[PDB]
Amino acid sequence: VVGGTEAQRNSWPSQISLQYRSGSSWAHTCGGTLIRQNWVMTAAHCVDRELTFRVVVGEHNLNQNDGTEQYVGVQKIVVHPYWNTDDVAAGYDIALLRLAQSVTLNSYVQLGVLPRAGTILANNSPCYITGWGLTRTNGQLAQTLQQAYLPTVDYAICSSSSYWGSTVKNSMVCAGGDGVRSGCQGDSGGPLHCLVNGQYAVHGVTSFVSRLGCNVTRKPTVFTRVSAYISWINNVIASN
Ligand SMILES: [Ca+2]
Ligand SMILES: [Cl-]
Repeated sequence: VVGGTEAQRNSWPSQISLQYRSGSSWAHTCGGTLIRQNWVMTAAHCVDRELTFRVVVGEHNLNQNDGTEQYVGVQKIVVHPYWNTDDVAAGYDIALLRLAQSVTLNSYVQLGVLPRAGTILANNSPCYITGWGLTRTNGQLAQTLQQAYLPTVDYAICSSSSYWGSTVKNSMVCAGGDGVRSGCQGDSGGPLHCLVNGQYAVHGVTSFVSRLGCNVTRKPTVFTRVSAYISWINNVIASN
């Protein structure tokens, strides 16, 4: 997250860190949202590589013992069947991970609430992106979870020529684009949390930013629209 602030330890308890085995260590690569005690929602592009993955729930600082972490291996991966790694603009950037164990819930570990199917936020709806992604374009990952306030940009504006044009689809949510704050590499797969009727719900799965930079004016961060996949998610969990 570029232009973010440090999140309070218990603000976003559904946020997880998706990590891969690297030598004799683990490295964060993407975020995710805990949606069942044994299921995580992330971006399909985060699991394109055939690596060993684990999820960390109750994580706050990637480099220090928080005293709240639960480490769980990824036992099964179900990527959306229409995802194509060489066509992120087509959408479908979503995947579900079944965990080897069911995590224990507490104030640092809770399920993410999803929006009702088909819900579309009005332009300029207030949301926060959270993640440990780069804090500057071509920078480094954050040590502590960051949050940035990114208002939505509706489809009509987002798909206009000066914004994302034909790249953005109605199956995506755009947010931000002020040139100061945004998601960045390493935030992919994580949540876009938006307050609706007094409750936050996870409306987006971070998918992509501009090749010209994370924080670029009129290139809002683009997320997979969770509300376009409610039936898909329910169907995967029920058959797995
Ligand atoms: Ca930690
Ligand atoms: Cl949360």
